[PDB]
Amino acid sequence: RKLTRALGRGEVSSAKRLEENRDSYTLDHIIKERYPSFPDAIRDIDDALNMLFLFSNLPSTNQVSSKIINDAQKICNQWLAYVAKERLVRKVFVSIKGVYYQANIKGEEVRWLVPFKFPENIPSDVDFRIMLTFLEFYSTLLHFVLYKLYTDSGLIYPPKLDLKKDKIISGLSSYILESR
Amino acid sequence: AIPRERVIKAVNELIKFTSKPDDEEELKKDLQLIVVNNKSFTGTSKSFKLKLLNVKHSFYKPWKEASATAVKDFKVLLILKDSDIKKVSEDDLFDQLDSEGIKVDEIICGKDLKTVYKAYEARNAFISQFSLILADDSIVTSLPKLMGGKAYNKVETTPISIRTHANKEFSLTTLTNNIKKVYMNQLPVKLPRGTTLNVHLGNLEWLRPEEFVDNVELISEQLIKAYQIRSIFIKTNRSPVLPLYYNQDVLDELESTFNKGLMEIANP
Amino acid sequence: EKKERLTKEAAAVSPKPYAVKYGLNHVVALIENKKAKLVLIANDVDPIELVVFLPALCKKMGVPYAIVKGKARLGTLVNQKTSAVAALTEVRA
Amino acid sequence: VRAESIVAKTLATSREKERIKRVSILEDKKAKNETQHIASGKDFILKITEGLIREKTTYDGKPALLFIVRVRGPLAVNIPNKAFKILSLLRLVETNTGVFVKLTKNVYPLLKVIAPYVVIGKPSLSSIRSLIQKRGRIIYKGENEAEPHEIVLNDNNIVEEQLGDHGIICVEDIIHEIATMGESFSVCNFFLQPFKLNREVSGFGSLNRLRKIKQREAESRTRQFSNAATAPVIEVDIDSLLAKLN
Amino acid sequence: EYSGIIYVSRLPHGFHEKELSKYFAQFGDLKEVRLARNKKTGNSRHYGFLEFVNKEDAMIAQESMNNYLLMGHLLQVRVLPKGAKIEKLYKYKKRVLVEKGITKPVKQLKDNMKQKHEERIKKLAKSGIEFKW
RNA sequence: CCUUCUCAAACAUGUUUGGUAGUGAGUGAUACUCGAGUUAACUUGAAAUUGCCUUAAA
Repeated sequence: RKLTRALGRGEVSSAKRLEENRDSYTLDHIIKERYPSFPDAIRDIDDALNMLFLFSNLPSTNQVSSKIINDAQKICNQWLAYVAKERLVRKVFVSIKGVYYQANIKGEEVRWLVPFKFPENIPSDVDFRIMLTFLEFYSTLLHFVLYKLYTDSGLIYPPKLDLKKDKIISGLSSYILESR
Repeated sequence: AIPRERVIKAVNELIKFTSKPDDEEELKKDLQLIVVNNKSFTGTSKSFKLKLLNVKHSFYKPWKEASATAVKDFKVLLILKDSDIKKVSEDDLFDQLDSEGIKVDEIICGKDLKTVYKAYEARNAFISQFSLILADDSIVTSLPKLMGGKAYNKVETTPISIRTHANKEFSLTTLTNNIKKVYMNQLPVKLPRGTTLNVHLGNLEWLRPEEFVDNVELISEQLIKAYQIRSIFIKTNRSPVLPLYYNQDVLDELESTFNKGLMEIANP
Repeated sequence: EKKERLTKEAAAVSPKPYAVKYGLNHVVALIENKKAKLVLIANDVDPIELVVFLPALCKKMGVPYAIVKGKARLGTLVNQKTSAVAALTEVRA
Repeated sequence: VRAESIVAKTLATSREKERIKRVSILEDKKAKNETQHIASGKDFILKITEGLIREKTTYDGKPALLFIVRVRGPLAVNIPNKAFKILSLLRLVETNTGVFVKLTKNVYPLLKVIAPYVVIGKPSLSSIRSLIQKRGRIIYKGENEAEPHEIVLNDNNIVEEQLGDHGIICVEDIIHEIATMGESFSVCNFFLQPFKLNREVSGFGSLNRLRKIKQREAESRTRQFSNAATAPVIEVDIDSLLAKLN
Repeated sequence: EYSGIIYVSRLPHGFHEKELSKYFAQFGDLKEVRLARNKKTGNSRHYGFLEFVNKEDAMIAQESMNNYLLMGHLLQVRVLPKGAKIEKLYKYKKRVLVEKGITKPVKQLKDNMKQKHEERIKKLAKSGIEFKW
């Protein structure tokens, strides 16, 4: 309401200052409330992985933003790089829907699905607001899980990325995982 | 090129003609050179770039010296780029041109021309008060739209393109050297699209007749190699002309990558 | 942006500013002293006696005036919620 | 319709037509290559990168791969016939549309002509792969269908049966040929439909209007219309532009 | 009385015949639109005339645009009195120059310029000027 | 209710070549080249009565 008032009055600099002086909500306390146990978080991150890998392959539309897509792609690349470095994969399956991977994460079996790199068409008959809310929750949960996994394995979180390697191929090799 | 005795006699007779006994007492003492060319100087395309003719004797410094007893004094305007107006101040010109007695009264830029003097009346009042206008060679191409067409109706209000950049960077030394060279050695001449070229030599009271003779001899010597001229005349305002040159032989000359790129960008 | 000027003046120790003149008493005094080039008077003033004498005063002092709709519009002009009057006194070249 | 709008449109269209006429005359003189009077006789590329730096260099003449994005042009300007024809041939009839262009000596004057309506960049391999794997569409005709319809580039068998004579097997080979500018590059480029991107700012709430204001300020800062008939071709960070628009 | 003829003046640079017709077609049907232009160049003289099929529409257009501030120009619109039709306003273009033929031979033109030089010599002698040749 | 060609190469900070086509109206003398092109300078509120592409969207 105050930003609308500033824009209606024509004080663009005041509107910019109002936009700069704002704070958004976080879901860390809700994550801690819902998953008191790291084994519970490990048991439940499978749906998070599925949702994030699905959303990373989607193109940007009016409802879904490039920032959200890039965040999902970045966190998926971090998870893939962690699994590849710690050498935890156990099972693979290449089905017509996509590639299922089963890995061993802290003694628990985690199975997730990765789509193929093809331009999937949006049906425009689903609840994108609901899916984006779930995506935000899953992003916070996987941020917590990945930070704890990196700290337990003895790796820096978040890992730095190689810009030239990312401009070559934007994959899991962009992020180089360091020790201590 | 020109007989010394003939040109001396012509200049002395024309300076005797003025002294027989508003603008009537003032405009009649300006010496004019008429150059008649067999063809047009430029051709089918107009030209506003004033040609600079080098002479041994100074011309603008006598104008400044003799303008102290006139209503409209001699003034210098300098037009430079917007990105380079901040590198130069009045003191930068003063400490580099104080020895030669050269003073630049006002320095403006394109932003000033497009904001402060945008109105026609104010722009005319600002432009008409200057006598020597110098402009950067980079910005001189934008001047017909900014300064307007009235400034191009006179020789003095037409800007002079000067070299200000050395090694593709702004050079105060190069700018000052070009201003000094224009002020001391060279004179501007307006090239028409017709056959009649008019050169304003100045005023009889400004310089001695022998200095005028030297200036006109060097001007003729330069213009003979510059163009295939036909006739040369010397006159004063409200006075007839006197010929000084004649030649005959030069009159004997009187008688698709675009589609390739389209095909390249097109599929068939 | 006023605080940006004060810090700059403290470091040095500023050009002449041009701004819209506002405030009823200030504008009336400017009109009486013949300093206002142009006056804008809001039409929806309550109580109306605050501005009901302004056109006659401007006419007597030879100050060009115009009645405009919106004290809220004049307020947006002078960074206020409302403004009964606005005045232009000095302008740039 | 307001007379101010009509007069502004007429003046802006006249200035644009004058600029196009001057560019056309200069490029005709360059094509003739026997003109004594000319301002400059070579090609300039001006790279603007990010507090922004600009580097002006001479075009080496070697062919290059450019990504071209159609944007909304100058305010109150009707597009002249030559620019409209070039855009229609390049399949950029609407904004938020991107194509690939093989830049050569004949292509450079076309870029000079259509400069104020396009954003031109040097795309990276990752950007090209993201563009094709995220927004890849073709026009395909079925055996049991009377009229073809646009579909996503999802079948490698379709690419095999359409471009198998030239040696193109799949989308990866399409990407390789586009990036390397080898044989059948134009064939693959016109096999792919022009890429329909999305706007960086969408909506008309207060936040989105502020984002629009910031975007317009940044666009005015980056893209500059010289209108000098010899202006260098502007090259921007097309990687970051594609990151914002995809 | 009053006619259906509108005289417009203080028009900006971009206001021409087509712009005037397009703008005042919204006011009413226009029989003829003309603009005063220079003869040698295709530049307007910043005034023109329009004709309405309806004099009431012409009066409405005048009372709408009589004191309209447009791009720094205060447009001036008047209704012409009874009669006085508009005429002799040709749409000029930017005229071009070209070199024509010279049928006078070299010898004849040399003789003509020599005769002109002799006439100049005679004038110099007449006007009390003592110069050689 | 838009905003105006803000420069290039050649040689050794210097020399040379190319790059600049305009608000309208009026006053005016004076010469030059074949109804055409040029030629001292004075006024003016941006003045004026007729030379036959759509997310800058509702």
